[PDB]
Amino acid sequence: MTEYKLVVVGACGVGKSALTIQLIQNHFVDEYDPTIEDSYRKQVVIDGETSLLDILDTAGQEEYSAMRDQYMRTGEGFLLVFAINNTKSFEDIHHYREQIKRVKDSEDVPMVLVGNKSDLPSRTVDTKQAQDLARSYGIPFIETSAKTRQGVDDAFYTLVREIRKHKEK
Ligand SMILES: *CCC(=O)N1CCN(c2nc(OC[C@@H]3CCCN3C)nc3c2CCN(c2cccc4ccccc24)C3)C[C@@H]1CC#N
Ligand SMILES: Nc1nc2c(ncn2[C@@H]2O[C@H](COP(=O)(O)OP(=O)(O)O)[C@@H](O)[C@H]2O)c(=O)[nH]1
Ligand SMILES: [Mg+2]
Repeated sequence: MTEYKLVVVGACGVGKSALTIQLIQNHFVDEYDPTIEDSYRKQVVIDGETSLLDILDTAGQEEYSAMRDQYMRTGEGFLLVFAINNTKSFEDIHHYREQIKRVKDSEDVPMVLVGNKSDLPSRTVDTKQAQDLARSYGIPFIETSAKTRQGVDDAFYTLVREIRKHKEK
């Protein structure tokens, strides 16, 4: 069976855990201990291909032990998550991109930019700014709400298709 290692990164609070549990469990968690880092496997069919998605929901502390690099480097593709109501989390996207490039030691890693909390009225990051940045990184941009499940399947499945494109090259 085909397996894909997906890693979800982005500032504390953006909804990495909420997105992952929506994908895994089909519902929304209002609280998920912000320190709990774990990976969840889910069998899915995407464009007719059965696969195991192994999803690393990143949390814990900001630290850069060799052990940390070693597990993050197992990621085949990464969701770069910010929250549309949080300007700082959008600023942080550069950091997560660079860290991916560092540990994968490559400039061609499957990534999807994810603009989460789409359900909220308090928007501070324009869709245009997000599309401009994804455009400049050469990667897709998906708007999501972990609360309503908008764009959740799309974010993950698009990342899979990005990994596929990469494996074709
Ligand atoms: C709310 C808790 C949570 O979701 N966290 C805690 C922080 N942590 C993390 N933060 C971080 O940067 C924090 C901000 C952004 C720029 C300025 N700082 C203050 N950077 C990282 C992490 C987790 C460890 N990773 C990391 C380490 C080694 C290799 C990596 C490769 C690719 C991506 C990340 C790597 C850097 C984790 C989590 C936030 C998330 N994601
Ligand atoms: N309204 C709304 N709230 C969200 C969404 N995603 C996450 N949250 C809330 O934001 C908080 C942080 O989410 P969490 O998944 O813990 O963030 P993480 O730190 O990136 O794992 C929690 O109270 C969630 O319920 C979303 O799409 N919409
Ligand atoms: Mg979390």
